[PDB]
Amino acid sequence: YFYEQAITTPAMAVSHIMLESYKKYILVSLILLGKVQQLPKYTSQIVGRFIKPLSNAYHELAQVYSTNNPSELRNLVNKHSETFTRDNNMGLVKQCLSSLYKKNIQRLTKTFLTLSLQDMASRVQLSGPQEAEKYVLHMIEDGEIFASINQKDGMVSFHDNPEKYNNPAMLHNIDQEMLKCIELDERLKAMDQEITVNPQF
Amino acid sequence: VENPSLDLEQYAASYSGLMRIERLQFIADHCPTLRVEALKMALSFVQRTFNVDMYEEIHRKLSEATRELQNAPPALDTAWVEATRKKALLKLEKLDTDLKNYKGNSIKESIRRGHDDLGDHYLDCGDLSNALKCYSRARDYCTSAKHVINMCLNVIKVSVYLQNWSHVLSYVSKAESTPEIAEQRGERDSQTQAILTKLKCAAGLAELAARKYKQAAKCLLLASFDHCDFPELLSPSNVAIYGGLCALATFDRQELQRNVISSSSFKLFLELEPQVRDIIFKFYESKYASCLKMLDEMKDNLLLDMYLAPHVRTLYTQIRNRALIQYFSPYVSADMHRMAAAFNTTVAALEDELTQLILEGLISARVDSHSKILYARDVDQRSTTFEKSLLMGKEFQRRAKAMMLRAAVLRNQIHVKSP
Repeated sequence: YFYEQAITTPAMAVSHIMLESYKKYILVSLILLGKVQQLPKYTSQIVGRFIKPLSNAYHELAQVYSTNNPSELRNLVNKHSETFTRDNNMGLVKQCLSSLYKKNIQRLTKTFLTLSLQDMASRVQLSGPQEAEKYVLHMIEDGEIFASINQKDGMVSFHDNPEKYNNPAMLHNIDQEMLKCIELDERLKAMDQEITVNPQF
Repeated sequence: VENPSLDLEQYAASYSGLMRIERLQFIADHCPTLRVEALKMALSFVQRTFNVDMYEEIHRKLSEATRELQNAPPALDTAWVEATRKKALLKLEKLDTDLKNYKGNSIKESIRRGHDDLGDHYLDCGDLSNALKCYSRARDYCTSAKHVINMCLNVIKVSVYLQNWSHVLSYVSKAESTPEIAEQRGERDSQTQAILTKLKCAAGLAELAARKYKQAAKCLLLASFDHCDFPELLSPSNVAIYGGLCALATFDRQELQRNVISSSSFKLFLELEPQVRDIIFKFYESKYASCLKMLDEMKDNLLLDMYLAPHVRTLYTQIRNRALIQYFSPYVSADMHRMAAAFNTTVAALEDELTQLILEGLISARVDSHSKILYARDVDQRSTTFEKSLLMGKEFQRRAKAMMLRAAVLRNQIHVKSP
């Protein structure tokens, strides 16, 4: 959000302010997010003018992210090791690998119910079922799966059964949704007023 | 790249002109030992239409493959072919003479028909733009609407051998515009060569190129058996295979009853197409193992189509896709054990296809891969609605602050000055 706003914000120059906004933004888009974020709506011109052609870093980023190649992963890593180092921001490669396992897992999630970790060691790159044991550890660990430790077979059954908002606390989740959107519309009205408040003619 | 189940025997028996040796030499050169035979048939037909470039190309290839088989143990003769070439060029000059005679005659009728006949023998020397401009000019001899009509007709017919589709379909549209093709009675009560159907054939194989095979089999069933015959270039075997297979790869069972289970004009083609018919019957059966079995048994000549070769496996794709759409249609869970018991195919990779299908295909289903079974997901209304609801809510709220701050960046008048 921050960097999409900063970039779609009016701009004409290039900057590693903007370049690294680009950086952490698209890192979110790929490392955090499932895969490539799309072009924002009211983006700045000079980006495509200046910084988008400068954006070869994440051109190859989104490319290799599509590729699912760990070798080319580390190749691009050595490529931009400068930016890796530049602001105590090393480990971005491990971040992209995290997003890799994100892609693999989330892929397998709705597709399966429970799988062999060594087979899925091939699938997600689970590094054998035992490293996949620590991975399933992550699954039940990192807020990662509706599933538990079928340790008899180490099995991990997808559920995705959080709520029908079938607890009123979820209804109040909705309620605070409501709070936000209501005060939002209220300030929309106030500002709409204020444009009406503009000195006309 | 070799494939034996095609019959250009009957085709070069009847189906002629450019595409005769076209498919002959071409589908030959993607099928050795019938490269042998299809090039032999192209050889045999070079005695008509009198082109020698790839003729002597195949002479060369003849000597080549001869020594390749005469390794321990070729002479496609072309010197008398050379003398005959001389004679044919003589005849060409005769034709030029008659041409200019008719020019001096100065007759739309006569000069147009002269363009016609000149192009006709441009067939008989492998002469493309010659006949091309002949008929293109014969276009403009309108003493009758017959001129426009038969112009578009026979020019498209030339393109038939020529392998010319899309702006030959422009010919199609042009002819279909002014003089009301089909004469309000099926070109007056049994359009025999159903001209509009030949137009649809041009469109449908141009879409074999452009991938409109639902539309393809559409126009193909639209193509009826009025003529019962078309020995020029397009077989009823051609259009029938076209319609049946474009249907079975593109249409639904409902369009079958609509169209195929109510197929009569093509029912002539249906009896003409026994085994595509039988594969649609297996569709009715869902004998997916044996269905795709018979499919890829046909696959030999299927690839052997100069038009299906580029699309034969894509159609196999669509076939098994729609097929197993049908297959898991009835079920809330596919025992992958009992699944493959139905299929008798290793559903490891089949399954992998299926997982793609989860990604893309009709899979509203789950698999405990520890279980080795599919489990059709029930389509959620309530909580899926909740999903989308709060999803768009968070999107809207993010964008709420986003547009607030955009109103800021625009009111604050901030722009990143280049210097």
